[PDB]
Amino acid sequence: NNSTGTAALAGKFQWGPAFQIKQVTNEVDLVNTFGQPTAETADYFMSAMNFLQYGNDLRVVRAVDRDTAKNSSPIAGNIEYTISTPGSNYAVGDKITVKYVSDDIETEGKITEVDADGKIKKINIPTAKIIAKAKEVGEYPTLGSNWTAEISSSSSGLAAVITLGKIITDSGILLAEIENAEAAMTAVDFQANLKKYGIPGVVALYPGELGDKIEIEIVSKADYAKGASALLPIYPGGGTRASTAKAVFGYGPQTDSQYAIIVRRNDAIVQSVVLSTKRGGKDIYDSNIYIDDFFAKGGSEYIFATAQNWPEGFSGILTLSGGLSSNAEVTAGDLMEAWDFFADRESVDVQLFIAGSCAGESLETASTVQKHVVSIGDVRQDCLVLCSPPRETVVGIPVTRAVDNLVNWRTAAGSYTDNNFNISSTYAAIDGNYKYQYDKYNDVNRWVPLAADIAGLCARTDNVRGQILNVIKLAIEQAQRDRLYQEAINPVTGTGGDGYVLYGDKTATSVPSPNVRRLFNMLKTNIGRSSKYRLFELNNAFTRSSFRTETAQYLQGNKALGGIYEYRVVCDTTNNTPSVIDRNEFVATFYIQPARSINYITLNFVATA
Repeated sequence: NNSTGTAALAGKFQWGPAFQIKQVTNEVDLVNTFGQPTAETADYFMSAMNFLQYGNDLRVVRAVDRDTAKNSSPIAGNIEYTISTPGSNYAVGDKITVKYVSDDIETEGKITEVDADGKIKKINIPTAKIIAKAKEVGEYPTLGSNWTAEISSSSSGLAAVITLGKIITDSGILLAEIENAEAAMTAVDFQANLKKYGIPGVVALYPGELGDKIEIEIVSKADYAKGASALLPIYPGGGTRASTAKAVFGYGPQTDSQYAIIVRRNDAIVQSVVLSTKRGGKDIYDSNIYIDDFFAKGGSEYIFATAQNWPEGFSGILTLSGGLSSNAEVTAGDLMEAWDFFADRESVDVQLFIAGSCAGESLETASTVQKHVVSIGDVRQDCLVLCSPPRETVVGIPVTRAVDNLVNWRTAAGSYTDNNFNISSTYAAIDGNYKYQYDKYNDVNRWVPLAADIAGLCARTDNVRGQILNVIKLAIEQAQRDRLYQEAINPVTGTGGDGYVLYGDKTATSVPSPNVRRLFNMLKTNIGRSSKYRLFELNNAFTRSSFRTETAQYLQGNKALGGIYEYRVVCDTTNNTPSVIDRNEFVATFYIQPARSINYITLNFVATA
């Protein structure tokens, strides 16, 4: 696609998917998905955004702390409680009252499940009023001490003891990959509370406080006819609110195990569907509308649910809260776990690597992450890991100190002996100051890693250096320049106004000094893909031809278009075995010369056992 400028980016975002290679094409399409730049997200949003300016496709992976990220959920408003002593002879809508020091706060609680003897099995206390009072007096969500719960005075029956804990702030669920999808939705601990507080397993799809804005409305085939009158209750807050189901749906809930779901964010009816808790069941189109499956297959952009422990005939308003994406503390490693999603050509065809995106992070991590990212392109050698310097080193100080710093860092030397970037890959392109952009979102001028940009600037020019788009200032703008070149660092210089790329790129190594790389990288990548063909047929002398003819046609095309010159089909093609009667499997070895360079480079790719 000009050689398939597929970028690759991993970093912290305001919105999941977490640890998923979700692809992104638009700006307004990444905002939709990982959206606004927080002061902890900025350099990654930008990283993407100001790349999609030269960008076709970008593959991203959100780094979440797996230990403390949270998807908003319906659990996360309720209130700890343990039926210390089941009464006897109680019944079901016997009301419960929560007092603050012999003073009534909430009086709409109510026993909700007894057995044959009236033994209290389950209750439901609304927390709207109490968390209020509690916030109001420093006892949030601690609670416990002066907080007490008594029964109606009285229900038919006696003997009971309900004991109040704290306001649950742990949503109790985190969705990352889909291999684990509903397996987290079906964890004893999670599924436990879905029973305890008598609600369905419906959670926000992506870790993040942004999920708190979602509000599911559920109506069953039961309260659907009364769809207008039916006064849906609101969990866990409390109070009720006239249903809307029949006033939004034509095709109503069919079987008794089908439910109307209406998802809202900001009063907006973001999604409207009807699903069933019984496997097999379909709509009038034989579309499997069994909950677990529906969502199991990109069914919904917003939420995720599970038929498990879904209360029968449940109808009500679910209030998602406790949602919590924490970039707060995403450890450096938590980033490397993410990046790893790209470290195998078997799996993801990604041409470029946006890495400087960590420029801002803890100096340490600034270095050690990138350093590692290089060690992914290295071991795979189908890419370009392009990388940029740490803000510390380049933005604040004047150029005098500036360069000293950069060179120390590229070796060890002075201050950055420890957090050095002292590596040397022909795939390593480092990145040479740091850009000063404007942030249309927060509406502020901001420093961002320049690497993110040049990478898109590659998806462009040739296959995968011409002024950059939205810069408004660069950290720096002859001896040093020559020094930076040779160092194989990409500089930006400003002359007479307007800054331009000094040199074409790469942190090159043992190869001739020579754009030339992209030609070769592209050819090698394309040649290997043709390997699928090998499985198709057997290997013979003829197979030498055919494969040879196919690749040759590709190579010749490159020459005709221009890009490769002096390509001799005769002795620039493949024969794995030595020229002899004997032969072996074919490896594609080619000697190709980029148009502007009087040198032929030998590349060998092998398809063999």
